[PDB]
Amino acid sequence: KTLLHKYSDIPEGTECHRKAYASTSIGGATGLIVSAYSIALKPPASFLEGVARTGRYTFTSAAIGAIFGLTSCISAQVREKPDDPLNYFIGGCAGGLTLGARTRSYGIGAAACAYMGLTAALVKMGQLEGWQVFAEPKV
Amino acid sequence: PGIVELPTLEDLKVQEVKVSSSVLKAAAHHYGAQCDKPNKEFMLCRWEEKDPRRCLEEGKLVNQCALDFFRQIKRHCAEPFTEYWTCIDYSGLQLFRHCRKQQAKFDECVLDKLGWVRPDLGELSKVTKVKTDRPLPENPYHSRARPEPNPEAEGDLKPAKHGSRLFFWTM
Amino acid sequence: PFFDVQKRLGLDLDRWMTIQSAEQPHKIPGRCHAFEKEWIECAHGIGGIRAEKECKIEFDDFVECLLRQKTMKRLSAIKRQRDKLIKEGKYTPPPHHLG
Amino acid sequence: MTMYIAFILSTIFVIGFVGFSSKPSPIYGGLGLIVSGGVGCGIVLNFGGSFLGLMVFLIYLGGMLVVFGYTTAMATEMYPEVWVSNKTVFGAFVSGLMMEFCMVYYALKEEEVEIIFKFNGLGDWVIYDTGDSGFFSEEAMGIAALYSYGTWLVIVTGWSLLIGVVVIMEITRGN
Amino acid sequence: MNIMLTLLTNVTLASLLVLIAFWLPMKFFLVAITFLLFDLEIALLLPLPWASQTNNLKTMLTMALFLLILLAASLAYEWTQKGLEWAE
Amino acid sequence: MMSGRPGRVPLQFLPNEARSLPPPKLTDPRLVYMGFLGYCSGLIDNAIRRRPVVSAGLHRQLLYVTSFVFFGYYLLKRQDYMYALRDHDMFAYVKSHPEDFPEKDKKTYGEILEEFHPVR
Amino acid sequence: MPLVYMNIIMAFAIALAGLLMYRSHLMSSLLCLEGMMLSLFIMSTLIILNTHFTLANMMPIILLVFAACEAALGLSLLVMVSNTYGTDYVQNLNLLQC
Amino acid sequence: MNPIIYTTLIMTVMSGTMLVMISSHWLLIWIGFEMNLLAMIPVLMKNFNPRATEAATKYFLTQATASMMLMMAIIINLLYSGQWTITKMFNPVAMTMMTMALAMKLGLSPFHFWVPEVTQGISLQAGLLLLTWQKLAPLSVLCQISQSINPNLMLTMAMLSILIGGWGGLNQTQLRKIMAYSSIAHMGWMTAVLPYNTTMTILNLLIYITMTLAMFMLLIHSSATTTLSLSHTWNKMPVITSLMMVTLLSMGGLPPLSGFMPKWMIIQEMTKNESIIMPTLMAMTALLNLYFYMRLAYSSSLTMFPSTNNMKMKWQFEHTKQMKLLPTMIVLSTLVLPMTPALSSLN
Amino acid sequence: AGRIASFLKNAWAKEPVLVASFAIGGLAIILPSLSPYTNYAIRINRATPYNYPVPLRDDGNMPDVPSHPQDPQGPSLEWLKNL
Ligand SMILES: CCCCCCCCCCCCCCCCCC(=O)OC[C@H](COP(=O)(O)OCCN)OC(=O)CCCCCCCCCCCCCCCCC
Ligand SMILES: CCCCCCCCCCCCCCCCCC(=O)OC[C@H](COP(=O)(O)OCCN)OC(=O)CCCCCCCCCCCCCCCCC
Repeated sequence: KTLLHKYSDIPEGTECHRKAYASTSIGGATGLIVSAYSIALKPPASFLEGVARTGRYTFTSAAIGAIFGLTSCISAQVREKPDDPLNYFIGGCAGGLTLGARTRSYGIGAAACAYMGLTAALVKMGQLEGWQVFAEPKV
Repeated sequence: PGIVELPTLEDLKVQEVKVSSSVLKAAAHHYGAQCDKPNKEFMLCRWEEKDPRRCLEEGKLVNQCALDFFRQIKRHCAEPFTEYWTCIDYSGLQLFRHCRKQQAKFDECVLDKLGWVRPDLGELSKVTKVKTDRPLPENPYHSRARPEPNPEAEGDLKPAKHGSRLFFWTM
Repeated sequence: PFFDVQKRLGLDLDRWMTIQSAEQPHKIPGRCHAFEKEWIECAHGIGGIRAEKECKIEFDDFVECLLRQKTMKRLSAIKRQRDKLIKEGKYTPPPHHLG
Repeated sequence: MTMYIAFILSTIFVIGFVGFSSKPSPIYGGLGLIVSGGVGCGIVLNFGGSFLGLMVFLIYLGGMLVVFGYTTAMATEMYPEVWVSNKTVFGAFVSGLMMEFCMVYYALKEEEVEIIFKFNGLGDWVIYDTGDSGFFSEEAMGIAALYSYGTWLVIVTGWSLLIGVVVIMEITRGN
Repeated sequence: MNIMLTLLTNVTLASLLVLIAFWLPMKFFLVAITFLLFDLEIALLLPLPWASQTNNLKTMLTMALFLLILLAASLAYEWTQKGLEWAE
Repeated sequence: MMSGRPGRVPLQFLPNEARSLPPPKLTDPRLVYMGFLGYCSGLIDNAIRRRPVVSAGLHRQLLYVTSFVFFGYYLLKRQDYMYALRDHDMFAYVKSHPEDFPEKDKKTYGEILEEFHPVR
Repeated sequence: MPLVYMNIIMAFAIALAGLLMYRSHLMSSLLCLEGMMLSLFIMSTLIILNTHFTLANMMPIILLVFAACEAALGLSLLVMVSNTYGTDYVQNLNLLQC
Repeated sequence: MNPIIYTTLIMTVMSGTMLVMISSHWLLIWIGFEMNLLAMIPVLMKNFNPRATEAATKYFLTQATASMMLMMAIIINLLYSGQWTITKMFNPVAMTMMTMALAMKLGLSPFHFWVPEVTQGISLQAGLLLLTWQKLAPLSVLCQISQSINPNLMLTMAMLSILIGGWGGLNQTQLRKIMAYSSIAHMGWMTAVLPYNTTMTILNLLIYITMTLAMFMLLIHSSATTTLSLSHTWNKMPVITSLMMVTLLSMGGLPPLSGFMPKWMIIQEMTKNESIIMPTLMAMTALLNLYFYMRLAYSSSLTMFPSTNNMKMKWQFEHTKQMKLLPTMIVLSTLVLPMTPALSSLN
Repeated sequence: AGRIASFLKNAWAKEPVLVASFAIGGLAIILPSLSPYTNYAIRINRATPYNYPVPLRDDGNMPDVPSHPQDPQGPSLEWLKNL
């Protein structure tokens, strides 16, 4: 989880350039994973078409992370409140707008803001209270 | 993890036997049946102590006792011994079945000049009650302490209090 | 096993081979029989959780025995330092290293 | 040279694996593994595994792969291929040896290869153990225990191989 | 030392012998699979000569015939149910 | 979990020490439920065979009911046994390590303050 | 972990990659399937022969006797698909689409 | 297949799987897996149709390598530990190799891709053995080595199993394909708690086996393989369709039906281990299973699809198969929920 | 018995091969039990030593083990000599 540590180590509301670049890396990293699978299960055309598919998938995933990290961090600076879960929501769903921008669909962009923002808010709660998704066997 | 202290070079100068394999194996049985006293407790040291370093004192004695046996032949029928061991080497397996006549010549000589009888079949392959002075090691493997086992389960069985106790199920 | 039928029946099916400190053909020892005896005797009736922390010194000594790793790190740096100290011409190897 | 015989055999093992796993024409692919089986014996022999290595020469290397060579005779493509015939197989061959070549370079420099497992690049001879084997030939008496200590392994080997013959002729029965 | 040296010189002479003479001038599959199974079962009883020197040869005795019986049994099935009789 | 407990003989459905517990009462409500389960199987059986569900083959239903009640009974003995076994070593464990279950210092409500929250 | 151990497991790793990189020939994949059990045999033998685990010499042969048994059925499986398709090409091994 | 040979071949699979659960040696665990693999291929090739050969080829190609991958972590664990006893793995990468190797023998993660088609290609009875008896042998190993498996790897693969299994069932027609996707979803359910508690994994196994075996081999009684074909069965045997809906609703897990037995107990254990987001999403995607469960019940008994005139012929005849152990198997797979304390018996 | 003896001779006429091997396997599997020498074979096999007969410390009252390799006490394989 080197990339995950790269993001979470940066304190909220500061070093926005580092937080953005970390956001691009995490968004970029998941771009390769989804594109490599897409090439595998669905065989593309000649290699230039394959990388064209790979480029599109990586571009959106990196773009969703890029803007999300920017706005999630500057919001803490501007609003002077890093702890609020809304600080991730306002940028967490803007990634859905970015997805809609690269897919050219108002409906899918708006719906993605409905969902991604909620999940991005939920991630902030997870770090705050101490939520664990893959909890170790305790009992 | 510590020190690997081992004996110096001082005690590692024994009068090493300068013979070869054929002459070693030509006698063999007679040497085994006449120098068992330093062989048995040294080998017993090798097994009980489980460490070469602690059996250096017995290690030199067996080599030294070999010389007394070996030079005893030189003051005796060593010429038949030379003819024997110079016929064993010629065989690639160093086998006795092709040198029976010299086997007799060595045996008949050693039978009366010294008296070392030929060890009968299976006599050497025998566990022996070798007398020894050293006490047995308290832990040959130098084992450390042992973890205390978990407390033993006991007590007469009692009915599960209030039954299954799983959600609303009773009895 | 899931259904340890060996324990109920009492007949040995594969336990003879499970470790190399059991009986072996004509008493041939394993390369690490001594450490197996120590680790196994250390960890019995202790459970699979307690033994992994308590009987660790025995395991560490044993886990080194099979694939001797730390001691080559000992040997590798011996070779590295010896090579460096002879390449520039300071340490002269003794004749016992040769004929 | 002579001191690196297990190392040199091991790297020929890899290049043989790279060549045949790159999937050339199947009859040529068999050869790529046959030499790998050939140099595989040397590693086993050099470590005292005289019987096990030689055993692999009779079965498998001189055995089952003959059937593989047999199978590629009647059930073959009309145009069997070669590393020149296709470009991807040519690229795979170069990639495998380059990856191997870059790896031994890493092994020879610092001997501190950490990829997946932690390896040491020292000489192959160090792992050997010093001590006489008496007269019993360790390996030879180890697999001779097949009938003294084998027990369960014997019946399951017999049964599965016997079950190996009910399955075969049944599937190639032609309805 | 001597083993691979012997292999090396044998290869060189054989390779030269052609070069000096080159520059200077379902049934078949079915039996093969049965061969593979029998040849593989043969690998089981190969270490028999050393196995005949154990201290419990009784267990060695009965189980050795068990492999040979099963080779006989596997042959028997492949025999009667047409099988080894080649397809037409 | 309690696989690996000291003394658990493998593949023993009912360990001998389980007999120290009170055996299930003859008409156990748990036991008679398996009698209901057996009865339904007989009723369902005739349905697939296209037979009078309530009247066809009283021999078939009798075997169905008897087997379910019987197999339930031993399963019901191991039922309470494991729960008794689970509670047994539990009760002894709290005594062997008193440090982790300390005395809960009982204090009446006259001491503890509960903050009141208006409901308007 | 010496180099001789490394070259074998790495050979297994590249053998594993080629096995699941099916080209247009099932025989080649079956051949690349052939790699690991030999790599497994070699890897097992060095471990067992080195450590003088006398009884464990069982398993190298035990590994080979059954790991070749799939090859017994696999080849007949290959000839079976080549008796209906007339070709070991794997692109036609997709009739189970729906 | 001559019945004597067919009976022996199933016995070998019976023996091969039984060997795994009774073995204490890592080799012997791999030993029976190979025998079990060696014996099923002829069973799958029961009709010798080209589709059956396709299914057998896919199953062999995805299982033989798993046994080969199985052996790989065995020697690596042997290399770093030196013991073949079935215990915790003392080397991390070996068990990382192990969990993937065992799972792809089974198929939960993308490894699962072979399960759908292979079930479809083979016969309905052959599909039963692959889907109700082949899930015990890998689970037997996972139960024994559950002490130290990496929780992150196992739970992720369990998530993907129920998420991919439920999602693919919605867009499936052949009842064999819905069976595979339903099984994939349930396998993640039973293996999700595997790192946490082993008893409720075996609980799910007995519960899942009973309903799956009952409703598979009841579907054999209907002699149907498509939703339309299953739809027609209401006119011939409306009792069969009525029983079909009961197990289908049990299959989803609606109380008080016994199919809610695993889903309830799993959520209880994961909650006990402070893992609470994990069950909720785990429970949520179970609705996907219910949807195509409910869709099949819609076309089976809850409505009446049009029949055919030629089907009046079938009314004059009757089935000949004796539905061995079928009738009792619905009863203990849809009504055994009040017998919930039986969990302790499995311990 | 007449037909069985006829059948065995019936076998030998139309085939001499597998009847001979069936006979060979039949005897080779049954004589092992009916043997006065298989006990000698295991006795001979164990008699041959491959390892050093590790001596035991003499704590007194050892009745049968010898102190000298030529001492009469201990196991003797003279039964092999005349064998
Ligand atoms: C706080 C730390 C993190 C900070 C940064 C924020 C997280 C990283 C950035 C956001 C990641 C999640 C959002 C989705 C990313 C991938 C989007 C993508 O691939 O879009 C392309 C495509 C959508 O279009 P498509 O479905 O292909 O249809 C049109 C085809 N012409 O879709 C595809 O091709 C793929 C299929 C659809 C998407 C499937 C799910 C992908 C995401 C999985 C979860 C990733 C979670 C990452 C964060 C947590 C873990 C680190
Ligand atoms: C938990 C939630 C609910 C779960 C269950 C829900 C079930 C219904 C769900 C909807 C199903 C789909 C829609 C309806 C489908 C109907 C299926 C069918 O086959 O219907 C027609 C069929 C005709 O009847 P037939 O098969 O001839 O049998 C008559 C009785 N011999 O009818 C039948 O085959 C029905 C046969 C019914 C047999 C009833 C037997 C009653 C036995 C009573 C025993 C009383 C004992 C009393 C003891 C007292 C002392 C203790």
